Amino acid sequence: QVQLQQSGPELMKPGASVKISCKATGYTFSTSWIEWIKQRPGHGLEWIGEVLPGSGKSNHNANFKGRATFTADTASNTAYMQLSSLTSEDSAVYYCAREGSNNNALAYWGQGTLVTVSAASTKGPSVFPLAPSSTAALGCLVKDYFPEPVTVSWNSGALTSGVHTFPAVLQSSGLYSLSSVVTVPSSSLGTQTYICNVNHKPSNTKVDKKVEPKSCHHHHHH
Amino acid sequence: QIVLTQSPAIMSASPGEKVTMTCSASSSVSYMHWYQQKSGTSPKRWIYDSSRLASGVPSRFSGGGSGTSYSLTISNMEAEDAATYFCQNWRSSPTFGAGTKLELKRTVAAPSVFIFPPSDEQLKSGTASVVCLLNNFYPREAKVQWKVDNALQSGNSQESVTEQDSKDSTYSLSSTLTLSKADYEKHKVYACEVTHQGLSSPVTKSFNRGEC
Repeated sequence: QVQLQQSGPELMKPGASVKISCKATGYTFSTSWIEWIKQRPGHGLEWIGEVLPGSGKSNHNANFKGRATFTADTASNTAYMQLSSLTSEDSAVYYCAREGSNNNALAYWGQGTLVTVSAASTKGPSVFPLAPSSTAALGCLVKDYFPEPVTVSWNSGALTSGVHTFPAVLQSSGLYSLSSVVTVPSSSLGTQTYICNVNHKPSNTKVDKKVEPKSCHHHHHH
Repeated sequence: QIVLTQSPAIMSASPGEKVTMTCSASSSVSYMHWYQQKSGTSPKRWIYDSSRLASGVPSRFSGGGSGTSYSLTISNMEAEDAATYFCQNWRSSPTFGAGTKLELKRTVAAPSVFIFPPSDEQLKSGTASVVCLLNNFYPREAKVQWKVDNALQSGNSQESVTEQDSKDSTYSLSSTLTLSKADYEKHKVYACEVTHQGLSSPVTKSFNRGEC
């Protein structure tokens, strides 16, 4: 099958330049153009440009005036995009896409790369539990992190029904916070183990947190 | 420039309902592509060359049009069709439409409310976080109020909401009240009060700082 694999998320200080990769497989790397598509909250999909790998040919979206330098490497099956000088207008998700078999439509899409442009420093998240009491509900609070994004899952992927991972919220502090919660029968909260897996690559953090019933020492039993 | 204009920017349909969005060019155009997007994932290409259904797309979908107006159409809306859909043509600039957020309307669901007191480990670091979950509800709008003892709280909480679930089509909301160790331990009762169309009577959830 056809696949495009993008580089991880990034933090760059304004006026520096990011170079982001797209690894193409399952097709003749030189038959198809590689298209680069931008997306900010609010502004939806805008086209940045394209490269036909190793024919020297590449097209700049007028808007960008030489800033979006589209290169490629035909025996690495990897196309690139460098963004020349950075403002926060660049803070977006960037995609690569390959056009169709016989048709000028973006038929295959990268997974996306979040670039954040800010002078602010990287911070890993503090992960705190959200402990059930009393269909019970539990989760984790992925607090005080920067930049976006973080991933969250449960039982290393094994648990997905009733999972709600919320949008991140920017805090007064200039740091982000989000919650992931899962609902589960409370007749399992004895020895059905629950762990939220929090990965935030910009700070190279990984946290595997057990959310436990904080059943205290004041009461009685169940 | 040829400018693509999409209508209606936001719309809602019940199951079985026939829906018809519209992408209009400020000039003439010979084809229209459509891509479907659900929050936080790559747009899937959906309908290409005006009418041709991309692999894997249900046949209840159909596209068409000509020259100055092209459209997207679902013969009978279904849960999994609720998404944002962008029209797109290469002679046009900007190249893409601004999209149409198609939502699925359905029978009302009252939110389950859960409250969470700050965790032990968090407290021993500086601040506090009391989280309130309004879970699995229809529609989006809900009122949440934080009641610390007597008082009501203003300018010290934040909200976040999921997109429409694919299964049931319900939302889910979370409120975080942030108040330091000091002011956390300077108080006793922590309440979360919830209003909703499905809620005939408000729902309150609470706990006392040192209690079980």
